[PDB]
Amino acid sequence: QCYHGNGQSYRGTFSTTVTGRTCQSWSSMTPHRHQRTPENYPNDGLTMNYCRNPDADTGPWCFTMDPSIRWEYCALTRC
Ligand SMILES: O=C(O)CCC1CCNCC1
Repeated sequence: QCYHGNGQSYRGTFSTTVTGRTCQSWSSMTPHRHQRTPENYPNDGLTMNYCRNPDADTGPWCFTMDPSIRWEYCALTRC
């Protein structure tokens, strides 16, 4: 599955990182405490634990459910 451009506007349901880790939900502070929440960023599609690029990175990403890995890019290709 692919994303367009830098993935900022990707709104798909992929939730797996490039190392096979599972994305943390954006609204959750567990395991990673963060500020990129749908409450703060209501228009970036920060739904469940779906891969997103709300901060002008270069591809969709997420905080990971591994407490030792803050975040990773998602295992998506560029369209
Ligand atoms: O630690 C955080 O809150 C975010 C770290 C990076 C998330 C991926 N894009 C660059 C910043």
